[PDB]
Amino acid sequence: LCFKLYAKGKHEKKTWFESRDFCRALGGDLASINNKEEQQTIWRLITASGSYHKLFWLGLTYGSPSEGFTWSDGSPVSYENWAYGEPNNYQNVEYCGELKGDPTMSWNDINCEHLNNWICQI
Ligand SMILES: CO[C@H]1O[C@H](CO)[C@@H](O)[C@H](O)[C@H]1NC(C)=O
Ligand SMILES: [Ca+2]
Repeated sequence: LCFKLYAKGKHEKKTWFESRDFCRALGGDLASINNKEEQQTIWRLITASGSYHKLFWLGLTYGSPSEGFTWSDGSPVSYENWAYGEPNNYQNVEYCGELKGDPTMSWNDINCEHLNNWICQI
């Protein structure tokens, strides 16, 4: 699968659901990061674009209470790269996952209605 960053204007950021709909409209989905190689591919997209210091929606979304986090594309949640202390469901409203687009490439759970950049896979 091919990944593509979407870090548009400051008023072009999207909720998790709007970002998923955008990627699905292209025939793909929000990106799942399934291993270190896919993580490095995305990091290199960030360096190539110069889109540093940005947060991006990934396909991480909470399933049932039993399952916890899932990938929107159905991939197994095997590889994980949560930031230390995450996921923390801060204030009980954080059911989607974002990438901090810095060298750590770490994940954080946040409120799905937050406006973020996003990464598609196609
Ligand atoms: C203060 O909360 C923020 O930072 C913590 C980690 O310190 C994060 O866990 C938390 O998700 C994040 N919330 C938002 C809206 O970005
Ligand atoms: Ca969090």
